[PDB]
Amino acid sequence: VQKKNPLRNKQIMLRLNPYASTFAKEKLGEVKAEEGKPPKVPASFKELLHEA
Amino acid sequence: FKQAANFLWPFKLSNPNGGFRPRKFKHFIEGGDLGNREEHINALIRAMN
Amino acid sequence: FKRAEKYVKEYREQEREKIRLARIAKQQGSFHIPAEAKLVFVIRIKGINK
Amino acid sequence: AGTINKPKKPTSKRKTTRLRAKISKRAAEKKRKERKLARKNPEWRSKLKKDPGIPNLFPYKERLLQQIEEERIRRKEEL
Amino acid sequence: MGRLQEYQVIGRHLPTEANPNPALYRMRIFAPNEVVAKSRFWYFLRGLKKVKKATGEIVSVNVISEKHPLKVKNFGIWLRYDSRSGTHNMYKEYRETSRVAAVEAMYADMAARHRARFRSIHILKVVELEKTEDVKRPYIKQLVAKNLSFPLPHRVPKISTKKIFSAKRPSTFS
Amino acid sequence: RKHGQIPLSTYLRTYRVGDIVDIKVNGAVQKGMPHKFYHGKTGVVYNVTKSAVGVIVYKRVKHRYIEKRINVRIEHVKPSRSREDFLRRVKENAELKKKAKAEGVPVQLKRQPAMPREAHTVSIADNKPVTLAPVAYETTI
RNA sequence: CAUCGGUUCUGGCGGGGGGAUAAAGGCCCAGGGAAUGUGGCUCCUCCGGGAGUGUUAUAGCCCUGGGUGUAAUACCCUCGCCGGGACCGAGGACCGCGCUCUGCAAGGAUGCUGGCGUAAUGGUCACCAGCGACCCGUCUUGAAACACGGACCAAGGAGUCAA
Repeated sequence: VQKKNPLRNKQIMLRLNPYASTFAKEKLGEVKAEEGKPPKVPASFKELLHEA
Repeated sequence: FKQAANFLWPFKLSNPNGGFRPRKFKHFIEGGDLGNREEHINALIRAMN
Repeated sequence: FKRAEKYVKEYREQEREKIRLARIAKQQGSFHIPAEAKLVFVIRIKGINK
Repeated sequence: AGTINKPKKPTSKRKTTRLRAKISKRAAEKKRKERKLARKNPEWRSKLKKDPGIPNLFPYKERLLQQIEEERIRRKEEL
Repeated sequence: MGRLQEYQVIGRHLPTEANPNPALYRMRIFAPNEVVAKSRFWYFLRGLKKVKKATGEIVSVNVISEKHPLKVKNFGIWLRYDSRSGTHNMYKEYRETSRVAAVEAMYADMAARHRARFRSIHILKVVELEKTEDVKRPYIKQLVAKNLSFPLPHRVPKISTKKIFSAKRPSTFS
Repeated sequence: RKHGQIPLSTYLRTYRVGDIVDIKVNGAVQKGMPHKFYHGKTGVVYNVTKSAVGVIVYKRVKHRYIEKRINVRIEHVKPSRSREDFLRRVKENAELKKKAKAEGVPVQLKRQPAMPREAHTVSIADNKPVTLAPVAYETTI
């Protein structure tokens, strides 16, 4: 009798998708990147980037 | 994908919140809204939805 | 439930894999061309007159 | 001219619909006519375009000529 | 013409049996976004080589940021613009802090002074004047002078447009 | 077509009922020539005679199509390559589907249109990109 | 007024990802360079300041590489949270999908309270006000104009019957 929005009414969200509670609890929208020192930019890349 | 998309009824969006560009019936490259805007379609989807 | 968990994991892995391929190409001194898009969303924004 | 003390009849800028439509149609007919005379026009037209060149007030015009000459010698050596 | 960003766009012809490794072409293009940048790349490449969008690919699009946006610099822009007569050269100079800001000032100045649109202007070179002796336009030479200090006469005070009536006649000396 | 002698492999082509034929009228032979229309048209063989064949054409008149049966000598008919892309394909699907059913692994057996290309990596070494201006500098020379 | 559901406008906050793992920039380290040449020195002087010299001095700047640094921030994308407001309440025992499962925001609004109980709400007519609004038929042609009819009212008045 009434279409309810899953993005607003969380009960319909858990009806359509039971994994929503696990998503919100485990914070899968805030997953940090893998650790490790990032390699620097190669000099040829910057030279081509700033080449006239 | 064909069966899923044909099962999905065509989406009836509302008008964009914030409107269109000043001249809408013109290509997106020229400064309008028609044509392929590539990844910029998402802001239009949030405005129209 | 298990299927949605698998789908979320697959989306995250695809995103990080695209970023990783771009980064390793940049570090090896080349250019990674990403795949052309397979999905488009078409919106009709003009009327039905003339 | 004694315009300031005794002005004349004003020139109206308010155009009429008849005049607007007639001017638009004459403009379109003129465009079609010049396209026809352009297709029938026998005047010679160069395929190449005379390039304007490089401005004298560009301060690095000498370095650009150096670059062009160097690339020409490099292309001649490669060929 | 808007908030512009400079992009390097590198593209090439599609690899065939005759040419497994076709040549790469890189251009520096001022555009509001990457779609316009790629469109301008394909336009300028159609103007020079036997490559179009249907027979070529975009290898890379990268943003070229200014090395020193906090340093006041003099830029010389050599450009060609299309008018009723034809294509004409212009050399102009702008005292800005980035190449993109110089290009926006260029587009505004050509629109204001010669009625030239974005579609009719080709940016051929944007260079940095390393020395002040390379400055040629007197309106930049009066700005690069030694001990440049000037007043600002007749400064209209900024009064809020929603405050209609004031009880004091404003002064123009601050 | 060159003036003079007609090639003689025209007579050595065998036409059967149901074959698809083009109509390319030879100007040298006047016997068996069809109308000014029905030249450059593709049709179906329904009758095979000693020196001529019958071709089914669908002419248009007003707002309808009318079947026409045209008797054309072997001089002016040519085998049509419209259904060779069908016959070669259907044979190829026949043996490929037999082999795939014998092996076990299912395959995609329908022809597919041009899909967007996948991701790949392009090396810069020995293929360093060259910087281009809107106009060529040797041209500005 | 409180607690809700549907739609929607707007504000703030907490995270994540990307790019030159932003670019800058600060603080250090190692080089190089110049003037719109700082200090010093010299020459003029109205001695107020100018002129010449040279690379930091009794100011500083620019270029290149390295460290802090996986720095911050801008921009783009994204995961949530907390407010402020408007319009709406369709259905009428239960069933169903569900959840945080003694119950519930889960197949459409209930709970508490106040005043009044009458022209108070509501309605009709007359008039003012804001906005909108050419005189009806017919004819013409593709249409408009032109032309034609209309002072007003009551009654009568025009696709019927037979074969």
